This record gives sequence, C-alpha cells and structure tokens, in this order.
Amino acid sequence: ETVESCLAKPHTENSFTNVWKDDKTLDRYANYEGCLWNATGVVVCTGDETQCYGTWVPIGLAIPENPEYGDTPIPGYTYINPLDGTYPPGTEQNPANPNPSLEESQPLNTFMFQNNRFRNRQGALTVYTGTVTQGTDPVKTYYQYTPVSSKAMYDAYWNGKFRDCAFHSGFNEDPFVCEYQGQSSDLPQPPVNAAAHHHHH
Amino acid sequence: ETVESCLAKPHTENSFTNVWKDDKTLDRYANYEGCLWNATGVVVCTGDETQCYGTWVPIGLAIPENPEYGDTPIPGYTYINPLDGTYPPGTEQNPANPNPSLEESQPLNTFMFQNNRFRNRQGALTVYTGTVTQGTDPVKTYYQYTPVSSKAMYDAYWNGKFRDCAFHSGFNEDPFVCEYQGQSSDLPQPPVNAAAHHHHH
Repeated sequence: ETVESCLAKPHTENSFTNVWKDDKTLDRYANYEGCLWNATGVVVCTGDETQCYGTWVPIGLAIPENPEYGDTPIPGYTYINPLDGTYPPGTEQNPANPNPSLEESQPLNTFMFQNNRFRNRQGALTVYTGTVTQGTDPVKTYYQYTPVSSKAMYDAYWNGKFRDCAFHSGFNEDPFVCEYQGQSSDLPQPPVNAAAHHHHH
Repeated sequence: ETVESCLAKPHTENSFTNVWKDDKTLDRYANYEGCLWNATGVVVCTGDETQCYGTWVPIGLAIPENPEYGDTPIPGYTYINPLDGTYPPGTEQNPANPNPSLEESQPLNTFMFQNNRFRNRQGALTVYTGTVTQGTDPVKTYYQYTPVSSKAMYDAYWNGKFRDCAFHSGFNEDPFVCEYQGQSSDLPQPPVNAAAHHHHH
C-alpha cells in the first residue's frame, strides 16, 4: 500500500485488535491491511485495551509494533476520551486551570479509570499524559497531569461514580482502581484485524 | 439535542466555519446543529484556519464560542496534523527523542507552518503545544515542545519545502514564516454551519 492508497480506504466500523494508545494525546491506533488506523470518538473496548470497536479512519501506512479469537460478541465498556474537548478548561463552563501541571514523582492520590491515571483536586480532574523533561545536565523528568476536557468523564464524577476512588489520600503504593469502569457494551468478533499478517511486515 | 442525539448523527464530509483548534493536541473543532464536531484525518483549511473541509465527527453538545459567504469554491491548503502518530518518535523509523521538553522561554530559531510553531534540531522536528506551569507561586511558566509524529511533515521537510524557514542558526527570537504553507486545494462553499448556529450552549 502507499500513503495515498491507505487514505483512500473507506472508514470502517468494526472491532480491531492489537490496539495501542498514544500516551500524550490518548488517541487509539491499530494496523489493518497495511495501513495505520485511528479510532474516532464513540469507542467500545475490552477491559484491557487490546481490542476496540468503533469508527476507524485510515491515516497512513502501518507502523511496526503489533487468548485466541471466536465469533461471539465479547464483553467491553464504552470508553471515554479524557481529552476530547467536550468540556474545555479555562472557559466559563469549565473554569479549571487549562495549564498542565508537573510532578517530580507520581502523586500518591491517583485513581485508575479505563486504563488512564487521574487525580481529583476538589472537583478539578486531571489525567496523566506521560513524562516530559526540563533542562540538561541534569535532565529533570516530570510526570505531567493535564486538565480533563471530557464532559462524559465529569458527568460520571458528578453522578458519584467515583466515590470509592476519587477522594482518597493514597499512600505506600500507586493508583486506586475504581470499581466503575464504564457502561457495559459488547464487541463483535472476530476483530477484522485478527490475521497475523496485519501485524507484521 | 442531547449528548446521545449528537452522537447518533452521521459523520459529515463538508466545510465548516468558526473552526477552533486545541493548543495541546492540535485538534480541530466546530459547532453545527447543536453539536460539537471534531475533524478527523487530513482536512483542507483556509490560510487563517477559519474554515476547514474534511470528515467531521459529532462528539457531544455544542459549546460556547468566544455580512458573510458565497457558493463558489475558495482557496485553501491540505493541512497536516503534527501529532497524528504516523511517524512516532522513539522508534527505529523515527529515532528522535520521544519526550517533550519544557523551555523556560520560547526557543530561538523557530518557524511557522500552518499556524503551528516548530523547531528543527538536525532533522528532529518539535512543535509548540502550549504552556505548562509549576511551583506553588511564584508560578513558573514553561513552553512545551513536543516531538512531531507526522510523516507528512517530515516528508515536506526532507523534500526541501522548509529551506527558507527551518535551517536558521544563531539568535532569532521571532519565528520565520515559511513560504510553503501546504499543497493548494479548494474548499466548497458555503460552510454547512454558516448560519448563526453558534449561539446558546
């Protein structure tokens, strides 16, 4: 395939396996038919983030990276994109500070929701967006927390769905795994990307 | 509309006006029919980025913003998304450092391409994605430069499209505006959301 041929493929609504997520933007990707695809909004994924069902758009050539599989629908959850811009910070609607913050070490008060790490500071939600560096000799490494811009994430919070995990002190360890992991929804099988050749070269 | 009715709308391939971009993810958004839409894939936008043509996906309720249009096509450029993940850093194909760095002040020899500010270090391209803050008062501000993950951007760079703007050295505080602003292309008019659609939540 070429970049042009990939971009010409039709968008496809189906389950893809071997899904990966960009640690900074939280975007989900997968390889299929020699092309790289990006999931667009409304996503249903398994508990782990191995498979996701939704509207996939071809964005370029497949990139190197990457049990069994049946024909029966499997359990999953409707996944929320924490940074989708539906409730942007620094606005009248969402007055939270729009600037990301830095932590020298992973904070003690974080909670895990749909495989993302979050912090709650009196109703202001932030999400872990990977590490960043500052300076040279020595290079300082920081854990970056970015203000959440997802209305659906805040709706869940305001509906009291994170009572067991968003108000917790922390310490000795890492994140509190929330009991709520989203609305249940099944993924059709098998993934269209099942075949091993979609994941090679 | 409701969040669910907005999500049930079909993806639309059309030109939208009153477009805005997320400074951190570089996402493009617009309001239409009481819903918020996000452009997916490569879009065609005007020079100022007021209008973009492409595949738009409904992601939630419309959000507050803050004569006119004809019916003949207008000139625009094929816009690339610098953080689209088609050529991720920290890999065999793209050996750039995968970590964003924080600058105490804007770096020197930067250039403007499609209203984004970039830095070029011996072929390693980095893009300005906004301010990050730290330190319980005073409150120190940093300028974040994130590794470019767009293969298209690198292709243009490698083909010598940025000859005049990306290869400066020395002391240059203001960014050089690149002559190349992308491949010319036309946008159908008028925009689908031209009418005062942009009012009342």
